[PDB]
Amino acid sequence: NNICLQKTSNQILKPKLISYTLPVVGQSGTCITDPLLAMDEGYFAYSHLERSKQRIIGVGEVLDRGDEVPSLFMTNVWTPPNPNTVYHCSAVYNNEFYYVLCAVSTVGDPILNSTYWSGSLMMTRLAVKPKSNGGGYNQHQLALRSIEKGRYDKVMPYGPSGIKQGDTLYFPAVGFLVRTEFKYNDSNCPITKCQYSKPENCRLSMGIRPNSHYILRSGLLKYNLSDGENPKVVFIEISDQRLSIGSPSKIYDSLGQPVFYQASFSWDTMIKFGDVLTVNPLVVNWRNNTVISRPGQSQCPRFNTCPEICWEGVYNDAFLIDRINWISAGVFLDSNQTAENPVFTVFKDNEILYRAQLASEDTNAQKTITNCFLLKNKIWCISLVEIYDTGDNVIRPKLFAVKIPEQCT
Amino acid sequence: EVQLLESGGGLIQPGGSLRLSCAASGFTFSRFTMSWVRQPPGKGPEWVSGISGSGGHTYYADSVKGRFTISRDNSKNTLYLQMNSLKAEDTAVYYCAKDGFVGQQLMRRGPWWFDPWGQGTLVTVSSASTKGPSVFPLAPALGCLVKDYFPEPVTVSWNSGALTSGVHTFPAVLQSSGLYSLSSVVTVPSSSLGTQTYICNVNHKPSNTKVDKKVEPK
Amino acid sequence: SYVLTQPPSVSVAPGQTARISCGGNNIGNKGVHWYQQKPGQAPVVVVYDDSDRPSGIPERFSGSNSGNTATLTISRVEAGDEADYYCQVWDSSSDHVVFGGGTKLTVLGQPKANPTVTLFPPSSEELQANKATLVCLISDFYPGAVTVAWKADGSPVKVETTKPSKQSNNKYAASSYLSLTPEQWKSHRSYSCQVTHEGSTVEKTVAP
Ligand SMILES: *[C@@H]1O[C@H](CO)[C@@H](O)[C@H](O)[C@H]1NC(C)=O
Ligand SMILES: *[C@@H]1O[C@H](CO)[C@@H](O)[C@H](O)[C@H]1NC(C)=O
Ligand SMILES: *[C@@H]1O[C@H](CO)[C@@H](O)[C@H](O)[C@H]1NC(C)=O
Ligand SMILES: *[C@@H]1O[C@H](CO)[C@@H](O)[C@H](O)[C@H]1NC(C)=O
Ligand SMILES: *[C@@H]1O[C@H](CO)[C@@H](O)[C@H](O)[C@H]1NC(C)=O
Repeated sequence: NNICLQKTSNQILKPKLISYTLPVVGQSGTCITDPLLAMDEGYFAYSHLERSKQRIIGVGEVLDRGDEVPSLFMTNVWTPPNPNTVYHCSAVYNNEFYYVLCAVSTVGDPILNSTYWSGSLMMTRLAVKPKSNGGGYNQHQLALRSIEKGRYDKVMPYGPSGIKQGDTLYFPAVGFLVRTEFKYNDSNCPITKCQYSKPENCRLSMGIRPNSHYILRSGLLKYNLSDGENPKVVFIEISDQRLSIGSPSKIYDSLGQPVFYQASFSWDTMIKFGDVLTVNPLVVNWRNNTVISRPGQSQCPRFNTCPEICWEGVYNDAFLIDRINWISAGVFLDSNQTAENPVFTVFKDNEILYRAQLASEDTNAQKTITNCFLLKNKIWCISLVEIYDTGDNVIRPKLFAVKIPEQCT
Repeated sequence: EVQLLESGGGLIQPGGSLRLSCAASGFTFSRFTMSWVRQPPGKGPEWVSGISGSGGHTYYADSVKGRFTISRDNSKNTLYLQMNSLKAEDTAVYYCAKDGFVGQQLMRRGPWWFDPWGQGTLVTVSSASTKGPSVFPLAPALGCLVKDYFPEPVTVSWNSGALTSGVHTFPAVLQSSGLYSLSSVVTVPSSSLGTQTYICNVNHKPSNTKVDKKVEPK
Repeated sequence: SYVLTQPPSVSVAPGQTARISCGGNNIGNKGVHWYQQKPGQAPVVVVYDDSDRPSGIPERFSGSNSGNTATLTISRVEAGDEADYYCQVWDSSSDHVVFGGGTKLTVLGQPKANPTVTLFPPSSEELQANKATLVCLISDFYPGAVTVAWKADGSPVKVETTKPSKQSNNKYAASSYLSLTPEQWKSHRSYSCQVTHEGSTVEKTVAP
């Protein structure tokens, strides 16, 4: 179980490409965007867009491929009709079923067309082991009696994966609040050690533009399966501790405690994750990490810590593997202002322990989704790295299986 | 429209100081990333420095790292560039460029591209003393002579801007001694010679020479 | 750190297509931008983010990026397209933006122009300063490459000339200065500037 706990120089990480084990990831002459990779217990869920446009939402098993290396094996694929309307899927597993919450819009991405968005959501329940001649079991679109959002005007899932606590599901989500109704005292903006900042920066940066109609607040969507035959979804806003713009977040189980991660799309370049103190209301004990950040743009580049007016960043999450020392793993982009050079990194709060470069220093790489698990009492991690192929001129996901070494030699 | 107005260029010893200012009009100056792109005479452009919209992040090039310092005054809508320990290589036209991208995106495949450019400001790092020109008239088409000056540039205008049509100012020639000389000319009809008074307004900053020379037939 | 390589010059016939190569190590993973710079003018942007064209830029300007080379293809080349072109990129390996060496695009088949030559004698104020100078200004001539010949009373002389510089109008322009002593201007009773362009000579005379 125990891993290498100290900073070392030897290339102990030996990532293995398992992309062709998942045959849908790899196709010739096709652009594949908006990926989702979610795992829990023994199964997983996956989604992408073949932009003959097609949306694919599938589930399967994480099994030993043979040489004691895990790989994803698909057990059920769903092709939802009208792929132009389906946006921002989020996946949670519970009791031999996978629940995929997803938004429906006829005005494009609701993030970019916030005012015109219909607000309609849809929830589909996929079976991990589908029955032949199985209606209402293989895949079945559930009915939501109501969507409780409070003072927020609209809510929407905004993240790859979530957790289940007993009989209740918790999707990562975000709340659309009218900016006029947003209550904020600009004195809370940490412009103390930032002489080029202003009090109104992080308040105006709660929307994609300073003059934005809405503001984005990350949080959770709650689905209690034991709440009548037709349960409802309730929104749970994240606390004001280290508040940032509503970004694609992720909540996952790790060693018997849920962990929360929020993407850095604002000025808070440093990674925003940590153990969850309370699920309802949401309170995340953020790490005080000072070594992992994400590539942004010109005004909010990597490692920026000063409140600025910006909406720049990329989604690179981490997975806690040793809570005692708080050692996490994730594929991050070694770049300041471009989405380039993905590196699998194992790090503590103030020290990068060991790393391994997945590609070349100038390889286009955007989204990264990392989940870790055990395989015969050994700690493995499967990461999904959006990578641009040099030849096909089309971005594409890639699946890497990295084992966390036990020794440091 | 949008326009960048550089200033502050000139003529300086090696190892001296020089500060250029860039006046910006036509856009929200605080919302954009400004940069300094310099271009040697008759060569390609080179990026000197850059500064974020709020001025929190400053980016320099390795050629001028430790010697140049970029700053910004968003209240005055102006961009600065403090040049110290100047080398003879730094002699170039200095442009002022604004980031041309507009929109709400998360990542840019090209985070740095310029639109528009200014009109440049001439900076000459040299150890040669400046020389004042001599303004002589070309009597009648009619013109003005600008003999034996250093360094570039000098400006000439006929009738204080009230006469731009048909005024073809020719480029300067570098004489064997290293002192420049040029002449501008404007073609006028012979039906308004003894009435319209023609004066060329020559101006040469580095030696503080400003001359208005009237051109009449001999 | 990063290196952009551009061919020094490109020549295309009018109406055809002109393709400007911009070479770079794995340049496909990078956003290439294009800047056009006509003589005496600031560089104007004609293509950004590989293929996007700015507002007001003619649609015949298109950029493409794939592999180790991005090519700016100028379709239906016009006479005004004669300018210097630079490709530009951002090197995230050193946080620099990098330019190319440039490409001077000359358009073929433009008709020949006549040198508008005018000769001015030394000014009265200048002549009083015991120093004299004669000026000969050739304006608007294509192709840009001429020869100057200074004569004294029909006799050749042994004078500074400038390099032919392209003007706003695509025809070139240049000037030449003849410096003499105060006696020489009035000793000989005539002075003429002789300039030849494509086997045809133009002249202009001045008298004290
Ligand atoms: C938003 O949706 C409306 C409704 O059709 C449409 O007119 C508008 O163009 C859309 N804007 C964007 C940016 O998608
Ligand atoms: C904001 O906080 C400051 C400092 O605590 C306080 O002086 C000010 O009154 C607050 N503003 C409001 C509207 O409560
Ligand atoms: C789910 O609902 C049941 C009955 O409605 C209730 O007993 C249980 O506490 C609920 N769980 C959560 C997490 O809300
Ligand atoms: C980070 O530091 C703050 C302030 O000292 C503290 O409240 C918080 O608990 C720290 N986070 C940890 C220890 O995960
Ligand atoms: C990225 O930024 C850090 C500090 O902001 C700097 O040390 C590093 O050199 C930058 N990267 C490059 C490639 O210059």
